[PDB]
Amino acid sequence: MKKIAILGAMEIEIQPILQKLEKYETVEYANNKYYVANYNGIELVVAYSKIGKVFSSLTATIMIEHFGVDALLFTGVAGGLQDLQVGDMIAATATVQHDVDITAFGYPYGKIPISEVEIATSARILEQAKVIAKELNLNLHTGVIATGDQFVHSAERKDFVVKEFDAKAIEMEGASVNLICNEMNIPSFILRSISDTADGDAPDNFDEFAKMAANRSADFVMKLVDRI
Amino acid sequence: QSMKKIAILGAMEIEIQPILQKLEKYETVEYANNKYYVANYNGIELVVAYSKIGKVFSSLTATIMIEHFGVDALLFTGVAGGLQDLQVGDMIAATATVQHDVDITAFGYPYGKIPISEVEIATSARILEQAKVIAKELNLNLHTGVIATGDQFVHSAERKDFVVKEFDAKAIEMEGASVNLICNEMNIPSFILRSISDTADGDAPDNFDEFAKMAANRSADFVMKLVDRI
Ligand SMILES: Nc1ncnc2[nH]cnc12
Ligand SMILES: Nc1ncnc2[nH]cnc12
Ligand code: NA
Ligand code: NA
Repeated sequence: MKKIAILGAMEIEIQPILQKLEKYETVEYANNKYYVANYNGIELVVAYSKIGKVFSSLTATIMIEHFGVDALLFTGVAGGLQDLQVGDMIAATATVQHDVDITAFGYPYGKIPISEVEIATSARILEQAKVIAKELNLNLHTGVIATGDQFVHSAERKDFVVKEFDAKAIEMEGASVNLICNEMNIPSFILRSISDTADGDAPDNFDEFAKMAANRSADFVMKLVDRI
Repeated sequence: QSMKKIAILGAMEIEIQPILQKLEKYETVEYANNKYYVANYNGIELVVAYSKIGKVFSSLTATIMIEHFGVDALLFTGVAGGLQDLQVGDMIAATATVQHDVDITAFGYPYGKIPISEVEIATSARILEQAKVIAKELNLNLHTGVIATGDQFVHSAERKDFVVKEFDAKAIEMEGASVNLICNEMNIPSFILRSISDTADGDAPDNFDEFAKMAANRSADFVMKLVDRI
């Protein structure tokens, strides 16, 4: 793993990464910018995808196919489900697409034919992240992260996702990014810090907490790069 | 490179079976957990695949066709639910696409809007005009209009009504807008063709089961007529 992608969805999710690097090259490609740097020995490729499943799919694919990365670390913010609250940070054990619905043909919610409802992340990277978290005296939650192309802000939708998928966080890119990595046989790590709890207060809470959460994730991802 | 390279993309095996049947002979390339079929046809190198259903798989497959296989243009062939005046058996090429299931309205954005992008993404005007000319030459009825995409198989009047009211879409499906957006981002001419298998209401599952292969065959036949006249 000499080339690693660091991916967020929004500019606020990668600004702290670039700030830490200080100097980097900028490559224009696929109607986006990709930032390249030699960071204490590994080549980092950094970008924000733009929001949602399609843009994050594109950007992850380009990082792997065009830039040739060996692994991909996703860093960003999410809504908390169940016991996940503002102040917490979670790495996915697996991802699901909560908005996939082909139940008309007798598939479960979340299931695309020829694929699976849950797609695992890298066990090896996840276990390293857990070791590092304990070293740093920080609590790293782990669990299923759910993804859809909606910003979720209702108890009704939250309860559906929890009941159907047993998810611990909700966001708009993790499952798409993780599935691209799965299909291309690239180790993935999906890290989210909690900005809101995906209920009726979520938009205001996001406005209050998203930058804090973005910085929390970016800080940990760079600690992981320092040791990976 | 001497030959244009064109991608022919469907979502399901049935959507590309008729394409492969017309080639008879092709190379099979395993990549990105899928199969890509490569053949020369009418002096053009065709790269043919089915993506698997939905926005993520179709985004991956289109990106791989462009980035890995180097295609110059992408023609999507498949089936869809008809909205408004569209009926089972009709064919429709998209003028533009929308993602009907995108919802960031919590922050004041319109339905379908991703920040930094646009609600409606155009397809290639040049390819669409060529298709309309060919349909006229062949005395075929080809509709055009906005096609809406989401990661749900739609089978309710309530959802149809929302999509029509919000987006003025004429068809609904699970890959067109994702494929078209990838093409837009990579500056690749796109053509999105759908034939109608159902009308996206409570009868849609049964109608799809009866008519999906018929519709797939119409779209594949027309896409190859288009390729014949490049
Ligand atoms: N409630 C929410 N829904 C979707 N994506 C999010 N990202 C942060 N909070 C979110
Ligand atoms: N009703 C429908 N919804 C989504 N995709 C389709 N493809 C064919 N019919 C469809
Ligand atoms: Na540095
Ligand atoms: Na907690």
